[PDB]
Amino acid sequence: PAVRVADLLQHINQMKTAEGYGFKQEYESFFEDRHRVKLHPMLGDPSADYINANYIDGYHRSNHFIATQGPKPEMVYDFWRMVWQEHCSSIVMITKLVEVGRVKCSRYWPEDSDTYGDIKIMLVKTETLAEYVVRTFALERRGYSARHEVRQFHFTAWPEHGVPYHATGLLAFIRRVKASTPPDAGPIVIHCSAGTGRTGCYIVLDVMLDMAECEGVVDIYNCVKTLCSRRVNMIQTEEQYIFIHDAILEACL
Ligand SMILES: [Cl-]
Ligand SMILES: [Cl-]
Repeated sequence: PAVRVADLLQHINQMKTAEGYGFKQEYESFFEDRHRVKLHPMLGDPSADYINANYIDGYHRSNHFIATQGPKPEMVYDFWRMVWQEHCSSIVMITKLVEVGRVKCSRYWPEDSDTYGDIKIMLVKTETLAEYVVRTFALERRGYSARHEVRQFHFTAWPEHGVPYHATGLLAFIRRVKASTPPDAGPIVIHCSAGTGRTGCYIVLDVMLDMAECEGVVDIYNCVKTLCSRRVNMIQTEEQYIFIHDAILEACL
């Protein structure tokens, strides 16, 4: 059952009583391909695999996100080919390339320009802020007459160990991506690193922010439950589950 925005602080405090039992029980309850993004296969190896990406519904439209991993080098062409096919104009990346000295994602975009398969990609602008970067790319594809423009919103401030201490920076980032992504747009391609749960947190916040604005209620439990069925994009810790509540609370002031 959904929680009225007016009752959300009460709800959170009740879920925190008895040493946080309510959050623990609800998070653990989540634990015990139709929505795959289709790409036409290309002349190559008949045995070649295809990029794994899944559609996720948003509050206002179906297939609002494509959730995927940061592409391995052998999947970088299929990644940009999917961006092209889907007319994606916003990518969300929620990891540094390197965190605590460990490679979390390989750079899949040019510093200047490069060609991947039949797609030429040029970096046309970088906007660097304290907690995120906006990179603007132009794509050209052999046989096609016009550029396709893509913005990558790269959040750099997520702690390696846990959730952000305050939600304020992430909420500003989400607000920026929403304001930059037309209703005209294709799906938002979103990735982090394998098994961090950050993509799932972002998606739930994106959807619940819209639901709070439009209905004055939030239904985080059923949103996350739906997210289990759709992908390996699953909230990885009880702390993340609580943080989703703390972040929506802040956005509702
Ligand atoms: Cl294609
Ligand atoms: Cl980085």
